[PDB]
Amino acid sequence: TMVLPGVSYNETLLTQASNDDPVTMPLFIGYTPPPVTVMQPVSVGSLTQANSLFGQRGTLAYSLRHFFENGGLQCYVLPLGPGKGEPAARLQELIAALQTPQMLETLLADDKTGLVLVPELSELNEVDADALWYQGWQVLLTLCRQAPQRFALLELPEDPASAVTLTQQSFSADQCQRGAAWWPRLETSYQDESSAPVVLSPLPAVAAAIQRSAHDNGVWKAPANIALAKTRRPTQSILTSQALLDNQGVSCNLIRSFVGKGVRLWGCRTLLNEENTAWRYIQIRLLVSSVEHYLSKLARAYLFEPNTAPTWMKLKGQVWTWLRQQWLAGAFFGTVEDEAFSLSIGLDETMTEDDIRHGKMILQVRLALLAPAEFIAISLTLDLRD
Amino acid sequence: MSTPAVSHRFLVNFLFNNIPNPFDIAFQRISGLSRTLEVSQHREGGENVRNLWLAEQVNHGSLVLERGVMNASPLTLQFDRVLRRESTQWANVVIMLLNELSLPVTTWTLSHALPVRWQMGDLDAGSNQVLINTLELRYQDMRMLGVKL
Amino acid sequence: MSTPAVSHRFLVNFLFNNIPNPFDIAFQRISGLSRTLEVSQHREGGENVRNLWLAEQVNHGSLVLERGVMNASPLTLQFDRVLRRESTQWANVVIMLLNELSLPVTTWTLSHALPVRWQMGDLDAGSNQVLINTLELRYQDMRMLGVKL
Amino acid sequence: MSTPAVSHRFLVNFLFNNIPNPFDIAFQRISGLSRTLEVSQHREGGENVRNLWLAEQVNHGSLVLERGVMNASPLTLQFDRVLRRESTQWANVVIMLLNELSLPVTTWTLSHALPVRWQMGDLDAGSNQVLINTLELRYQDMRMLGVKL
Amino acid sequence: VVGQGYRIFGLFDGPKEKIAGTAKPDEVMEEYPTSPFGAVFYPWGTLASGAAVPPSAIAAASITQTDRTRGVWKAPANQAVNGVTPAFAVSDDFQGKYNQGKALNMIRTFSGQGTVVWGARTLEDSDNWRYIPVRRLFNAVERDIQKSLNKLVFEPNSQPTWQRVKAAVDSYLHSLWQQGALAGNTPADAWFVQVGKDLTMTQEEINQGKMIIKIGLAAVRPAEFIILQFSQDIAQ
Repeated sequence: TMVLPGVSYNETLLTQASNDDPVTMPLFIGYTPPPVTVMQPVSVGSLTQANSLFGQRGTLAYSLRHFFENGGLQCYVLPLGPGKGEPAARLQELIAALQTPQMLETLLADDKTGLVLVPELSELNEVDADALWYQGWQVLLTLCRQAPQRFALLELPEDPASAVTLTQQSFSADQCQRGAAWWPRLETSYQDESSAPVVLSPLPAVAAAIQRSAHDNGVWKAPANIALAKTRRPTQSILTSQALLDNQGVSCNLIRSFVGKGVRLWGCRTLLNEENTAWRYIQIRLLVSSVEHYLSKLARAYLFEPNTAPTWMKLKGQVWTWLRQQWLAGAFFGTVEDEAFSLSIGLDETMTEDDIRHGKMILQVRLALLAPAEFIAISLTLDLRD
Repeated sequence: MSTPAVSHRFLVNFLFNNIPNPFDIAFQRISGLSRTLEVSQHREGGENVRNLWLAEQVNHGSLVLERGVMNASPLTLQFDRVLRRESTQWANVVIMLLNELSLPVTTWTLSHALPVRWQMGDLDAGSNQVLINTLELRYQDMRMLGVKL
Repeated sequence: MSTPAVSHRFLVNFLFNNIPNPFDIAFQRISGLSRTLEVSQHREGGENVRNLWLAEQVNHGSLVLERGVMNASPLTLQFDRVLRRESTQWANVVIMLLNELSLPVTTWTLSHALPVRWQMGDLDAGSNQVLINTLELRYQDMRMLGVKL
Repeated sequence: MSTPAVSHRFLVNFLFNNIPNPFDIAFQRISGLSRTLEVSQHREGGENVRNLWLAEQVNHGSLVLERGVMNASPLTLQFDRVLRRESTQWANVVIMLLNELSLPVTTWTLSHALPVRWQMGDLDAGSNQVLINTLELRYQDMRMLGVKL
Repeated sequence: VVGQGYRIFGLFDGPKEKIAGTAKPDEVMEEYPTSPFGAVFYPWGTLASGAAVPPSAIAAASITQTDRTRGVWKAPANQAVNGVTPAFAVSDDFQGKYNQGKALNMIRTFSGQGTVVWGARTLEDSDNWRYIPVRRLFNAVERDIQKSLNKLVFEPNSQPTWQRVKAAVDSYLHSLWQQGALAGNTPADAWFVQVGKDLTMTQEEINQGKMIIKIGLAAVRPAEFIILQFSQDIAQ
């Protein structure tokens, strides 16, 4: 009478809680779509939550739809405000907002994400464009250098000799180490409210391929050889623009399409164009920072302990156990343990008595990592035999 | 030659994933860690005088621990959860001997130890003894360290 | 550190459903409560160096009790009914140690204990001993309480 | 509290159907009467933490008796007939303890006891001992009486 | 009461408002005394019933759980307090400005160890009286010794009484050494007690009723910084 218990119908979202994986968590830093707080990062769960917060049409809204339809697990969005309009002015207030010291108080006091991404620098293609591109990268490459474990996801402009002049620009070695560019911008299958297709940056498709091939295969594998789901084609192929093959700038990653298989990510190699330093190869930078994230989790468990020799060996025994299990899981190179990793805490091994009295506890880890199979050098031998 | 190691000073460190702090618990009677390789004998046709032993599979022993009935530690509260089947969490155990000063001379470093047995001591009216309870763990791997191997 | 618990003071409370009053009976020699988890070892194909223990089923021990031949209590009259198969009633047993003052420091709290065995002591002409009879119960669950776990 | 019962005074009464008079025979070493109920453990599908004990069948022990080689009583003449298979008669046995005065404080009262085993002591040239022979009976039921149960 | 000498330890509060970052650690930390008997603890609480917990109460509830399970000589920091939440997210670039000098002593939450207090330094940055453990250790030593020596007051000021004082302190400090409170691998490196007639007090000072005992003892300093030095090389 008072109540009628029965079967209803509604489209509310139940949601899911905590996907962890802080190292491969993307962070989208576009402008708010036209009641989230103007600065705090917002946990976006499924694609239903991305529409219930941010609508369906925009620039950040299509990048979230292209994130979860490429196999993304969870994303965070850092809003910035209801931007102006006249998009040559939104896109120099975007860079000016990212240079504020209030960006550092939100990225350093975050500890939930690990892939910095601004997908709205793709709008610079419409639009000095070169000046805006270089202080678009270099602002992102310093927010990650400063932060303990963040990786930038960058992109090149479509026009060659504007993407050539960006790679032939000065970036310090410390900064290159942590950030990557994928060149060909993606033509999606989303309508633009008319017959014409929506062209998005490749980077929401990349950040979904990074954290699903780190969830499925492990973060040590590679982010490449991944079929991009809901893309028609990359807007430009490498057979029509032989620029960017000039070996005089930062390493770039190519997104291509094949015949028997679709649009593939076809590279994993950081902005370091150095042949011997193993801080190229994205999965090397993301594996060793996934070991930073856990070994510093059990290090600060033994933090406000005495500096006596028992607590040094309580810490080696826990780190040696964990590193041996990851070697037997396939994460490190080496057919014996002596060439896979090493630990060396001690009083006259790493520390000294002056280091102990200042309250330090210094532990050394050496690692041996795996190399990709980027080139297959087939040979044929006849072997006559009568 | 350097002096051999005596067997009456030892620390044990536990690290569970339920419990946020690593805790250190004093025991009375750590039993002893074995490690067998499990060979098998093959007999060949024409050979009657030598033997042939073929290596198969490394078998690890069990960590049997003894301590008195004292106040509730984070490890007897953890065996209570596992033996009530409320969790199946296991821990990384570090056992180490100590020399005259404080220094760890050998370290045994067990991995994924699972609490499997609780055993209470006897209640006897004329006894004059501390109530000792016996704890027992099965681990997956074992890795001995230190300078006195 | 706080002093460990000795093992010569203990109360036992029984609660049957035949009997309307809960009764408390003094024993000599409560044996000891075990609790095993019964793992099993699996051998994988390519893995020869680590072990793999899989949890199955918690096994509880048995409550063996000893007291002298004294006047007929409500518990020896109850084992007489169960072992004559006139009832199959079982009880909730509470066992607890006592400290110096009176206070229960640990409590063991058995559930659905069933009397299964009576065992009489020896009659010997030169013996100089009290006739002790041995009682034994099988319970379903066990739940330890107290501050000294 | 009343004093417990000691175990060095006991009478045994036998009643066969061959023999017209009930006879009372002094023994040295009555062994002890057990009575087990023989439960069995069942394992249920979804239940991993409790046990399940199911009552089946009461098992009685055996009456083992010891006395010296003395003059031929009506009971050693009766084991001689049963172990020569001339009769298969069995008796109702009454065993009872005695207190300080004369009074029976506990009584055990076996039914249909059958003589099944004779066992002679050792003959040794340097021995200094009485030749003890061991007698053993299997009974059907058992029923304990008395005030000290 | 510190100038009167009562062996206490104060637990103060940080600002209830958000400290900016362009604020300076000198102008923010000027309300607070420069005595080694205090700590400040900035980030306020946001208790699950909506109420606000003062951050001195978060710090005092991690002292109770530490003084049982580890003792007064162990740091009150990494023990987790339940039912509370820090009001603001604090970075470790922010705590580096506020660590040396007057020691703000952050209250930070981590995945796993929920809302620990993160820091154990007092309001002066000296070699002796940094580190809340080694001040609160000596507060417990100096109060348990005077509770033992107040039962020897108004005894005759003579050489048999001085021997009973220094053996009541050696018996207290030997038990304190063998449970990990004192730094030393021998009793001669962990404490000393000293009393005499040409050692610690003069005959003109005996006649005033005075009994000077001097006691030195070494405490265990905690670890505060952990450096993970990493090397790798691909396929080697």
